[PDB]
This record gives sequence, structure tokens and C-alpha cells, in this order.
Amino acid sequence: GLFGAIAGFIEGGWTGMVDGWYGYHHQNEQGSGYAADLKSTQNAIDGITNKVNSVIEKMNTQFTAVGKEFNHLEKRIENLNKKVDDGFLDIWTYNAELLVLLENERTLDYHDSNVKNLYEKVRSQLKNNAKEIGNGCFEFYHKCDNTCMESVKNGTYDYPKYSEEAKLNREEIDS
Amino acid sequence: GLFGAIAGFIEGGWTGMVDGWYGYHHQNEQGSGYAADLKSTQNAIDGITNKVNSVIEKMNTQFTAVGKEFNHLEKRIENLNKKVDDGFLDIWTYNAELLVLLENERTLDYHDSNVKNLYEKVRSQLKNNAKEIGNGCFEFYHKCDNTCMESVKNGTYDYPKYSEEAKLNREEIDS
Amino acid sequence: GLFGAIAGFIEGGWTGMVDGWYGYHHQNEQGSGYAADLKSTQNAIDGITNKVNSVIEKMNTQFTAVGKEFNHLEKRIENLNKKVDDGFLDIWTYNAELLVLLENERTLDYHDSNVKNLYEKVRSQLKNNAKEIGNGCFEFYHKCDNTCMESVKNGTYDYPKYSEEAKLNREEIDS
Amino acid sequence: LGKCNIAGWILGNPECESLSTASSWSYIVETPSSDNGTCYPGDFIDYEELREQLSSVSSFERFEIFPKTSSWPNHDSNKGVTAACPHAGAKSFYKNLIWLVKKGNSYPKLSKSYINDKGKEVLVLWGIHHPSTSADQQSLYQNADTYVFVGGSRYSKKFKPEIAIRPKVRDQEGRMNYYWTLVEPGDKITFEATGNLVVPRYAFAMERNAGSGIIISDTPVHDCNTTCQTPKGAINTSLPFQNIHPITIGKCPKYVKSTKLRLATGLRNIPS
Ligand SMILES: *[C@@H]1O[C@H](CO)[C@@H](O[C@@H]2O[C@H](CO)[C@@H](O[C@@H]3O[C@H](CO)[C@@H](O)[C@H](O)[C@@H]3O)[C@H](O)[C@H]2NC(C)=O)[C@H](O)[C@H]1NC(C)=O
Ligand SMILES: *[C@@H]1O[C@H](CO)[C@@H](O)[C@H](O)[C@H]1NC(C)=O
Repeated sequence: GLFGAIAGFIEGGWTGMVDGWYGYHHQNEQGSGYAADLKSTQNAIDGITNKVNSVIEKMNTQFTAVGKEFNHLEKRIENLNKKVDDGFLDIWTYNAELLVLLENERTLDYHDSNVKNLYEKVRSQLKNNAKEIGNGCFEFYHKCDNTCMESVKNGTYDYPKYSEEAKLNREEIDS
Repeated sequence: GLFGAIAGFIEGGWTGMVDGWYGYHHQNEQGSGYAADLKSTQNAIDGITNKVNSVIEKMNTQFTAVGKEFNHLEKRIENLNKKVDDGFLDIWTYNAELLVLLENERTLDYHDSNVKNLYEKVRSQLKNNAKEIGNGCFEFYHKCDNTCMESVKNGTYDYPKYSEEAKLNREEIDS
Repeated sequence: GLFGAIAGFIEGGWTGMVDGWYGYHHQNEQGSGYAADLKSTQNAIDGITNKVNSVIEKMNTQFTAVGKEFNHLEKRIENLNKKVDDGFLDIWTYNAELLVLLENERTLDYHDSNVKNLYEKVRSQLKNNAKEIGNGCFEFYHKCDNTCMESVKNGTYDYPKYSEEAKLNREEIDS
Repeated sequence: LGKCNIAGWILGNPECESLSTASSWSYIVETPSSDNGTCYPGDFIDYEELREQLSSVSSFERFEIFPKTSSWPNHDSNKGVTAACPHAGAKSFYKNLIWLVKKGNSYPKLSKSYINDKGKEVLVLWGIHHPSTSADQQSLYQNADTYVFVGGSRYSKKFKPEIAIRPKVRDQEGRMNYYWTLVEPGDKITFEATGNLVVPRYAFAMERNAGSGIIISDTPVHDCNTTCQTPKGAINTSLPFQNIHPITIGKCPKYVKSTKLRLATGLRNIPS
């Protein structure tokens, strides 16, 4: 992947998470489960929807009858007509094929970028209060209940609130 | 430069490095020399190759004879033919000139971006185990043999393995 | 912004600085005021001037008379002439509209990049001898007179000359 | 041309000015109300082609190719006037043509030739008259079965008058067709007729340019130079695009439908 998250340091996808494209798995004393980050998912769904509509709706054609009829003494203009139909066929086929090829690659990179930014948003929030244990997972140095978990997902994690407890537990763990 | 690396905080290029576009100079107790980061170079070479082929291969023309012949009482259609040839000439010339101008700028910015990301990948790996001494160079606070050097280039540098020795040497150096 | 400086971590522009596009505000014991970094401004003015001339001067047309006259039994070639004039009108209008849209975005990103590189050039010069207090401002840990200020703007700031005094003041401030 | 179109000006319509001195022009201006042209109804053959060929000329000299007083001793060169082409209320005709009619009761076979010794191309125009009735044919030309022949090293056409009553246009039930050809230097043009020939009187020595065009507009003419002209007015710009008029003459910016093409040069403006 272009950004390294999908099929990268996050190795696989979650069939268990069904309500969103990008989300979270959590586990605390209150239990575990999957949840989807609604903001990032809806932003990506809006973006891709706009992309598909842009590809479709920018093609606005008028009423037209492609066919033409020529008699046996009009072979040259008949071939001229064929060249026009063929040239348009070649232009549209090649352009359509490459547009799908190139934009499909951009779409997968887009998802890869969205995952990386989501991981980095959390990592920049938790800082040293949690450990980066790989596969997109953070292991906390302080207890993080459901309310604390939602604050991380909401982008409102209070680092100073838990920094002292995490610091003491981190030093004890490392010692 | 748009990203600040080329002709920026890395002032010049290396004629001594001949096997790649972006790479490393190293110096340890075992010696010194130039080496090229193969992954970043091959990715950039693949990217630029695709760019050049895209510019060339998207132009697919058919068989065509531009010339037309008109008699002395057909001056108006002769001039109409000239307007068509001239209009196509103006459109293609202007578009070709600007395409090369704009995409050349994008290409140099691309190289600038690739260098900056390469520098930042190393800096984020070494953290405080080395000092940023300018010109894209890192001076280590711990001995980094050939194996250690390759780990940095391979993106597998073990920061905790050397963190204690670097910390002791850093504090001694700063004291 | 694409680079984060303009309308980013540097929130607003300076009406007080009138002699340049990118510059400095300084304040020391000798006073305060605005000054413009001449090198970065002149480089950007040269760059944008070349961009505008490139857009204008690559259009080189010849002498031409667009008009054509057809009698009442020449409707088909009259419509053919109209198709040529209309097709050229559609091609030039669409290309002109998108060229201005796309290159205007590139121009604002260019200014954003120039500001970021200017900020980063200073930050990489001062290192720990000053504190990053936000909004593009550096607060020094050692007295920096007018001569010292000009050295920073000239890219000749002598970090070792003040490193000891800044280190002592930094540790005292942090204690 | 003002009151006249190219047909009236090049034929000598009575309501049109005449160029005596050798002249040149970079393009031609008609007004939307220039409605004089061929005051005797008929068809001007390859009229649009002639307009294109005259749009710009380096040199242009009118000369009396067949002088009126000496070229037609056996034909009447004074009665060929009509109420379709009035001058000051009296019957008249085109200045550059002479409507030859029978002298007395005889119209002998006509034969007149001109050799181009002007060193440049000569534009020669002539007309063929198609009367409304057999009475009208004989009252003008005395001969019932007539022909016209015009021949050059490259031109060769035989004309046969077509007599019938057409709907009145400018009180004329007959018709007159107008023809032109360019005689190259050193070539001869021959006229032959037993009637119905509207002979040239004034021809035009000229040198064509690379073709300009024709502007039909009411915009006045002033002593400004310009390098790009439109029917609305002249354009002085180095900018690559314009939205004033799609039909222009000269080295001009490309025409676009855009109302605003503003290119950013400075920064995003964020005061306070
Ligand atoms: C030069 O151009 C002017 C027009 O710009 C010509 O004047 C027009 O002459 C026609 C002649 O057929 C007039 O129309 C006729 O008017 C009478 C009386 O109203 C009517 O009986 C007919 O049925 C027909 O409508 C027209 O009014 C007149 N226009 C003006 C503005 O005076 C003029 O004849 C041209 N001269 C030459 C030598 O080409
Ligand atoms: C136009 O240019 C010609 C040729 O140089 C010159 O004679 C004339 O005065 C110019 N007219 C104006 C209005 O500048």
C-alpha cells in the first residue's frame, strides 16, 4: 500500500466490525467489542460517493442517432463515417479503461491514507500513556474505562489526567 | 524546493553515489562509503516511468492525411481548412508547452518529497540515539556497526537495544 | 493549506510588514519592528513572474481572419464552419477555466511552502537555544541583539557561540 | 463602403463612391444596412469568392480597360441606362460597365480583346442581360438568337440569353447576371457577342495579399492602429484570452465564453 497501513502494519481487516469502514476494537474491565469511527467512515463514504457521481454525471450527452446510410457509389463517405465511429470508439475505450485503472488505485490508497491518519491521531493523543504493540493496537499504562475509551475515539483524550499514573506504571513495568 | 530537502537543508548532490537516486553515506569503525536506498529509488523510478508512459501512450492517433487540395474558386473552404489546421496547431502547441512546464515542476517536487520522507524516516527511527548535525547527517550517540547501519536503511533499527548506552553517552557529552 | 503554515500554525498575515511577502518580526532590547526576508521574497517573485509569463507568452498566434461567408445553398459548409468555431470555443474555454483553477491552487500552496521552509530554516538554526512558542515565533534563551538577529535572517546564526548561556538559562527556566 | 456592399462598389452602383487614386486596404467594412449592390436584379456568380479575394490587397488601380469614346464605334454606348439604377432621379447604370445596345437597327458581331500589360493581376467584370420578352431582345440588340463568348488562357465560357418574364424586382422583369475573372500578366481576355453583353469599361489592376476578412458593423472608423480587430472594436492586449467577439481579424487572443479569468499571484489575504 502507498501509505503502509492497509495490508501493512495493520495486517488484515475485521469481519467482526460490520457497521463501518474504519474503526476500533477495545478491551477493558467492562468487556470488549468492535466499534466504527463514524466521522472518518462518513467522510470517506461522502468522498467516494462524490467520486463515483463525478465520474458518472460529468458525462452529459444529447439526443443523437449514430447510424448513417450510403448507397453503393458513396463508399468513401461511408468509410469516413466508419472512421469517425471507430475513432470515437478507440478514444472512449482507452480512456475508460485507464480511468478505472488509475482511479481504482487512487481509491485503495485513499482508504490506506484514512487508516494511517486514524492510527496516527490516536498515537499522537496517547503519547507515552500507552505502548505501541503493533498491528494498530495500543496497550494502556493506565486503566481506560468505557468513558475514557470514548474520549480517545472522540479526540478528547485527557493526557494530563492519567499521565502520572501511567508514568508510575510505565517505570515499574520497564524496571 | 517545495519540500525543503533538495537544494535546501541537504545542500548538494553526491556524484560519489552512482547506483541510485536517493541513498546514504555512512562512516563507522569498519570504514565509509556511499550506498543507495533501493526501495525508495525503485519506487521513484517506477513512478517516473509510469508518468512518462502516461504522457506518451495516452496519445493514440489513427491513420489520417492532413492535406487538402482546392482550386482557385474554392478559396473560402481552403481558408476554412487552414483555420482547422491552425487551430489544432495552436491548441496542441500551447497544451504541450504548458504540460511540460507544469509536470517538470511536479517531477522536481516529487524528488524533493522523496528525499524529505527518507530523511524523516531515519530521524523518526533514531530519535535521541543520534544528533541531527545538519545537511541530512546523523551523528550517533552509540557505536553503529555495519549490521546496525543496514537496520537503519532497512527500517528495522532497534531503538531500545541502544537507548541506554546512547542516553549515558548523550548526558556525558552534554555535561 | 497544503503545507500547514499559511492559515495554519501561523494564523494570520501582517499588514505591518509592507516591503515583502515573507519576513520577520523581531523584538530585543534595541526595539522591535517588521522586516522582510529579501531572498525568499525575490525568489518567489521571480518564480511567480515566470509562471505568469509562461501562461501568457506560450500563446503565440498568427494573423488570421475567423469570419467566413456562405450563400443560401451552402448551409452544410456554413454549419461545418460553425462546428469548427464552436469546438475551438469549447476547448479553449474549458482549458482556460481549469488552468486558472488548478494553477491558482498551486500558487497558494507555493506561498504556503515558502513560509514553512522559512520557519523550518530558522528552527533548524536555533535548535534548543530558543523555544517554539507557536504562531511562528521563537523566544530566545539568550539575548539576541540586532547583529544576532541579522545572523539568523542571513542564515549565519552561530549556535555554539550562545549554546552555553542558553543551556544555563534554559535549565534555570525549566527548574 | 458605407451605403454600399462589395457588389455595388466593384460594379459602380450610382449610390457608391469611386476610387481614382491607387489604393490599398487591410480589410473591408460594410454596414448592416449596406443594401445597394446590383441595382438591376440578377445573380452575381461566385460573389462570396470575389469578396474573399478582395478582402485585402497590396495594390489596387482602376483603369479604363475599354475606353467608352473609342472602343465601340459600331454599337451604341449611350442609351444603356435604366430606371433600376437611378442617379439624381434620371436613369443611369453601373460606372464600371457599359450596357451596349444596337446602333440604329444593326448590332454587328462584337469582338474586343485586352492584353494585360500592367505587370499584376487584372480583375475584369462583365454582365449578361436576359430580356423579359422577344420584343425586348430585338428592341435592344436587333438579333433574336444571340450568344456571348468570353475567353482567356484559362477562362472559356459561352453564354446564351434566357428570355422570359420574371416577377418584377425594382420594376425589372428581365435579369442580368454578373461575372468576373482575374487575368494574369501577359494574358489576353477576348469578348465576343451578337448581343446581350454588358461590356467592361473599368478594370482593376491589383495584387492580392494573404487573405484578410470582412467586418459588417456600424462601429465607426478612426485613425487608431491596433493589431487585433473585432466588429465591436479593436483589442490591444498581450493576454491570451478575450471574450469580446469570436469573429476577429489579426493576431488575436483566443475567444472564450469566460466572464472572469483571475490568476492569483500573491498570497491568501488574512489581515487581523
Ligand atoms: C440604394 O439603396 C436604397 C436603399 O438603401 C434604395 O432605395 C430603395 O429603393 C427601392 C426601389 O425598389 C424602394 O422600394 C420601393 O419603394 C416604392 C415606393 O415606396 C414601392 O413602390 C416599391 O414596392 C418598393 O418598396 C425603397 O423604398 C428605397 N429605400 C429608400 C430608403 O429610399 C436605392 O434604390 C438604392 N439605389 C441603387 C442605385 O442601388
Ligand atoms: C500606425 O503606424 C504607422 C506605421 O508606423 C504610422 O504611420 C501611424 O502614425 C501609426 N498610427 C498611430 C495612430 O499611432
